[PDB]
Amino acid sequence: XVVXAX
Amino acid sequence: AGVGTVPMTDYGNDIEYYGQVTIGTPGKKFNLDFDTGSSDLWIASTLCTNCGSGQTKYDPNQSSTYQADGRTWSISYGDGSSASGILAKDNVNLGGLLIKGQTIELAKREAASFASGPNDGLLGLGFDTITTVRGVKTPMDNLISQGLISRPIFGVYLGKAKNGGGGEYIFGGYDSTKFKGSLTTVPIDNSRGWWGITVDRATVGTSTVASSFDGILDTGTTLLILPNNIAASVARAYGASDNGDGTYTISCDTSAFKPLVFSINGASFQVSPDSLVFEEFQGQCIAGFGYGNWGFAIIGDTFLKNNYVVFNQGVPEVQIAPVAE
Repeated sequence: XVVXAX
Repeated sequence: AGVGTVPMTDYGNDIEYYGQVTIGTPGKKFNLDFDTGSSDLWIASTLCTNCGSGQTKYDPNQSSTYQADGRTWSISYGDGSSASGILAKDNVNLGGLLIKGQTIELAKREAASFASGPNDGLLGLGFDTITTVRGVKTPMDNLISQGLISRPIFGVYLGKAKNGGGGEYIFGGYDSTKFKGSLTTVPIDNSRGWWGITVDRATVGTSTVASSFDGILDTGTTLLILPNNIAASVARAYGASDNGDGTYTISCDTSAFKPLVFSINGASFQVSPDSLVFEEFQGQCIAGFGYGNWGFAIIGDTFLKNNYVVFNQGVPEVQIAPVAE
């Protein structure tokens, strides 16, 4: 996997 | 639980951590993912047309403190997920602190990974220079300005599933039972709206696998994502094999591994051997570190579940110490 505000 | 204390729930093998937030009047509990890599507070709503049937949904009609807003929003996270909807205003109770008039983002649509996960939405804890809508004050901005916290900090403890999971967030305070030794102060660069830091070097045993590089402390990113040459260098140290999808295959037997040590502002911080293995699937193990095509690392849960962090929005700076375990 989870990769949060790219 | 103390004032502004939010007990967290570890999901899976340290995939993510969420806590309960009460929104509205009389209010409903929402399980939100606490994210330092984003600054939008969004939740599943009854306006949602592709939302999980398991998600708790915010219902405007049932909150006497709901206030309509004519703005719309849309976000896109780094793992390809997204969400969109409309803005609104209501009260948010975070650990006993009632933030009045918080801008909440109600989802109309969301990625399926949201629909199928444990979260009802996200609580972003990045700087407000990155809110998707200009002029939105984040929950930290509001705790400070409403005087609900006296120090512009939050202490973060993320647990390891191997030891029982859990975790805890403390708004306006920190807990020394969760860490050992003295806290180390590290200056933060928030020019891109994230908690950016500089890692002076990374070693494995006696080998320097990396020189100084920049990374962002992201509580909402599962792994330690490194720029390609750094990741490559780290993998070589562990005999890990590239799965070609941003992930590595590593030995399930971490007993012989040396910890990955980060030298930050003169002190040593590590990823213990056990954290080098993220997940085991049918006897094949995925490493706790991955790669991305960025000039900066994403210092995620792999690192955070090993080191206690005090986040100071005011300076900004962070205080880090090895978790007590």
